[PDB]
Amino acid sequence: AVPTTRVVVHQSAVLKKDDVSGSEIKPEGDVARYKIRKVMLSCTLRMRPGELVNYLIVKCSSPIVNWSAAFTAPALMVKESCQDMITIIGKGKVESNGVAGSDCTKSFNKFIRLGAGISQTQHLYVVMYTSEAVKTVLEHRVYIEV
Amino acid sequence: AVPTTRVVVHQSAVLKKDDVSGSEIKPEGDVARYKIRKVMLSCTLRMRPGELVNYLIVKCSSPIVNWSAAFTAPALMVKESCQDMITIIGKGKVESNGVAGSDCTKSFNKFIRLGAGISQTQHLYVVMYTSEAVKTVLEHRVYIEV
Amino acid sequence: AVPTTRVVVHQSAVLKKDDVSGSEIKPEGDVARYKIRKVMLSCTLRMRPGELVNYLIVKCSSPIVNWSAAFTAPALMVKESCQDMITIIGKGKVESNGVAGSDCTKSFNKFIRLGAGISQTQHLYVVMYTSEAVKTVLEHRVYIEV
Amino acid sequence: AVPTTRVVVHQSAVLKKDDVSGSEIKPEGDVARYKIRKVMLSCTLRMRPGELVNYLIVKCSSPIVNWSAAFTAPALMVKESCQDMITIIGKGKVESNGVAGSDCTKSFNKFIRLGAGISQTQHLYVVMYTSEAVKTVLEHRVYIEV
Amino acid sequence: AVPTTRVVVHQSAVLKKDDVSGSEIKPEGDVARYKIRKVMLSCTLRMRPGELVNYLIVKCSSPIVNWSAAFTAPALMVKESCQDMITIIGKGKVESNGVAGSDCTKSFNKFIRLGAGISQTQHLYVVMYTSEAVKTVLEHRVYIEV
Amino acid sequence: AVPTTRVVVHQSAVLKKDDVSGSEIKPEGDVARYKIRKVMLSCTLRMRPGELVNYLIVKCSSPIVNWSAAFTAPALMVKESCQDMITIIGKGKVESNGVAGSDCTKSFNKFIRLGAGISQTQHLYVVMYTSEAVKTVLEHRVYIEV
Amino acid sequence: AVPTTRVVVHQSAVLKKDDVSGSEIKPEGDVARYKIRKVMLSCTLRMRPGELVNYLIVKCSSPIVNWSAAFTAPALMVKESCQDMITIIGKGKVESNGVAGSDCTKSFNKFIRLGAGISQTQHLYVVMYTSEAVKTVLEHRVYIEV
Amino acid sequence: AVPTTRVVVHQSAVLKKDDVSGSEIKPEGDVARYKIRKVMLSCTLRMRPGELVNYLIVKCSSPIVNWSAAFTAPALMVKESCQDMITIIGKGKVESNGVAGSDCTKSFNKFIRLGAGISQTQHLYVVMYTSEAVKTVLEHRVYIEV
Repeated sequence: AVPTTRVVVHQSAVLKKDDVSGSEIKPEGDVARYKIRKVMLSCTLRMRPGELVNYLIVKCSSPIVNWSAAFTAPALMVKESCQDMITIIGKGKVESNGVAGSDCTKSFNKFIRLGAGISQTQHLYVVMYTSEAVKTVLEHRVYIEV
Repeated sequence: AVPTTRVVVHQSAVLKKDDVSGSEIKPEGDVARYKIRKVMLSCTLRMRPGELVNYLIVKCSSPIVNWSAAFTAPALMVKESCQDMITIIGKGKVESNGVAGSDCTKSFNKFIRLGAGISQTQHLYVVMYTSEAVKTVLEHRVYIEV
Repeated sequence: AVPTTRVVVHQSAVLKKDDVSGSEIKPEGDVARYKIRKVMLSCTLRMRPGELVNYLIVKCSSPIVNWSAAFTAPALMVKESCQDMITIIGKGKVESNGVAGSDCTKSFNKFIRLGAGISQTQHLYVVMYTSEAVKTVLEHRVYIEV
Repeated sequence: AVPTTRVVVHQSAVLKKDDVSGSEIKPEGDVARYKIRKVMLSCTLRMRPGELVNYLIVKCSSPIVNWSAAFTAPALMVKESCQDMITIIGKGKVESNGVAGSDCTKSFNKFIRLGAGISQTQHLYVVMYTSEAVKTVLEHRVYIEV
Repeated sequence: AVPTTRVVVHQSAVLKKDDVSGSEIKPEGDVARYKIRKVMLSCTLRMRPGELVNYLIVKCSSPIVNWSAAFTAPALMVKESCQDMITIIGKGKVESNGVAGSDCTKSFNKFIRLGAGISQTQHLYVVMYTSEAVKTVLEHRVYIEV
Repeated sequence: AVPTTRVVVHQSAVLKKDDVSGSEIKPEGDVARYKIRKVMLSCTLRMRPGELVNYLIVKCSSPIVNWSAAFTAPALMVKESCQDMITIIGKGKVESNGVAGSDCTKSFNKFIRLGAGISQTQHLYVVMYTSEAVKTVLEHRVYIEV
Repeated sequence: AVPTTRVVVHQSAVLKKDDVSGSEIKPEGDVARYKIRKVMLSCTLRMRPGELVNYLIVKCSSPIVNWSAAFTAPALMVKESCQDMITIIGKGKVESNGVAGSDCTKSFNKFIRLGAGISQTQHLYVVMYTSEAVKTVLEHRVYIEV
Repeated sequence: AVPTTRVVVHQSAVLKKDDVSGSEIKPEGDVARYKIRKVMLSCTLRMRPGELVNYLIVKCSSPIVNWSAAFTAPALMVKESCQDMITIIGKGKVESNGVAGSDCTKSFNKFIRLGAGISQTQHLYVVMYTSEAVKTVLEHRVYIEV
């Protein structure tokens, strides 16, 4: 009975080799006071044809500026300093099984069902460690309550 | 007890690189007044060996002319302008893990079970975002009630 | 328990003889992300004293630009092209039983109870076919959930 | 579960003073093999401002050519020759309470719910006795099963 | 299981200003020995545009010749001399809200359901007091058991 | 509740002595997408007054061109090559007990009740082996669901 | 308790680019009067390293000579002419994700459990559309009742 | 109710071709007296694009120095000398389906749920047999009770 709206926000990010990098998935700012219930994210990263992109999808309050200081580099393990600060709700890994120099274009889709919502003060993040310079076009349809 | 007929319509489409492009799946026009209950679509796209084809299968009334204005480009997210206009019932993604310059020929099959039918005034669409020029030969066996 | 607000929007329209003409009833734009639950519309059309105003109140997604291409002229029948596109929830007819040249001022009121709401992506319309140039002052108190 | 379609057919008829005149309400001929379940007819007759239009809505097989030989003139009574031939399912009367010489434009609407359908071999008729030359624009949305 | 027949008898009567005037509704005489169960009468009186026609529908044995001596003039009250002689089963009133000198044509319809029949020895009457010279075309479909 | 239609198709066939000959019973082609539920066939063969006409009524998919290669000559036995291809649902035999040279005119009627319908892709056949040149006028009222 | 025998029949077929081609899976002919209950087929097609082999496994009576006239080319959709003639019981698709010019050797295995058997008059087919010249070595262990 | 802590320890190991090599997964030594309940390990081995890494995850007391003397070389089978000494709780295999000389970077993730804990005297090991020189960056989030 709550008035739901499924808004779509995209986020383009060209990121370097070992950069653990996170993007907040949230409505476009013109909707404040929301409450994210479901997220359908589909990030289609163009990447080098031998490497991998290990992604995590984490609910946390207190928005994280530095990413390497909260997630470990070669695969996204939540460090114990931000252990209970950061709650993992999504995982995954996109490996490029392609050719020598023809860069692949692989996508991960994930339909996260957030239990008891994520408000505008909390932050739903998608963080990723790649192994080459990738060209993520990460967009997401959030299912907010406003 | 309703008189069912499983008709087969094919649709060839050579489409360019970032073209979000949709085809209506429907009987051949000689059958008006139908009611699509099940669709078995099998699109065998010949495509470049590094790219992907992200497809959506959407039930909507009010036939969509412009596709980029209703679905986002790099993966098919239903924009909030056409949010409740367009109902997603099928998803998927076909990635080309092949060679440098030998173009692959990959197919997606999908047996959509449409709840409470899709009449001739509604429109069942299959829309797809590719990442290179693909040669889709999308055909489909619909299971109409006439 | 949902925070309700009853906002009032007016819409003045002087429309010609056989013009099937529709106005969207919606909040004033400063409230996006609403959900219309009840509408009390009261349109007081000043009209010529021999004619009639046949009105329909229709819930539809996909906002209709051309009105004659979706509703028939002499009384508002939903054409079969937009058959399941357009859902009728209100009807009525205001006839002018007056004098030779003294133009009457007659009003229709309608308290539509919209089942399961009408969001900001759907469009609640009031469409009307008149038979002379009328001077509708159609205002409406919507009962949105924001 | 039967595939329903709501088609709209209009019928313009300018008819003279005491002409008992009937129009078959049926789909447009391009749909044969139908089965009419519901009819929403709305006839907006422009008429002289002192007279009346007494209409009947009758289900009958065996399509009636001569109308005065089956219905009585000053109000539509089914004559005993066609007594069980013709089944009344709708009645009504539109009186013009207007001015001396300013012709009114009055409409009757009727949502007939036909029990157990009306097939294409039966004929649903709307017959009317007027008392002046009227300009009926009788249209109707039938709810056929094909 | 009784053999029913719905016969139609019309009765034209041009009657003067304050004439309380009654017509027997009955089959055409070629059917004796009937038993009237239902009557659908529809009298379309053309009348002067300021006056009224107050009608009563009365079951009585002993056919009434003089009408003013059994019903009062300005509205049809059954006088106490013929109090239990005359049983009222239908009432009504047709008022002419029209113009100065353009005579209206207004009709009353009444579907009387006679309890336990009216035989050919009883008399079902429709009596009316007008207030100007009217041009009643009173016809009726009776539902006799023969 | 399915819209039924009882259409009548006739088929004239003058066939020779030992010709096992079959006619498809089906609607006239203007109705595609049907579903035959009941068939009332009545074939009135004029025949020589000493011979017999042994007929079979068979439901089969895959329309049979050659008849002797599926049914045996002197009485219609379904050969084992088309054993499960052809399902017998009607039998019979019309013998001519007449005169030396006065050719009789004998008819067989059969009201086949097809279980779970026969669609337009299946074929209901009536096949017959005669013993002289007969003049069959085989007509049939099918009871299709369209 | 029925005497079962699991016989093995192989079928070598080198077939061209867009050839929809079908092989009957059946015992070797020395066993007539069988009843196929289970089939374990394993076809190891050597094929070009970019293409696909879309196969269908279909139970039908009336053995099909022409394959393109019953199945559509780019993916095996059963055409509506042979709609109820041909019953699909197995599907699948073998894609070659290999190298430029080193031809792969990929196999599909399928253990079809045929409900209520397939006799020697019916025909169990495996039909396949390839996209290059393939070298199928399709063999199958059928589980007949004789 | 036991005080849980999820600590993250990484272990980099560049290991040669047929080296069965094991790493103890354990907290960093500053936490003694722990009790490992859950382990989320994610090892992202960069490896040659034709080979495989077969890994085992084994709970054992008595820390193993020599690895080839407890696990067999070409796939990790627990030898019968250390049969009940070593308890397997995790398995898996990472194959490199890539290119000629472009080394892939593939990861295995495993969320081991250790029944009744693993204390600091026991040793949870992850052992792996590769087939080329790999560059494992094996890190792990253990879920200890201190």
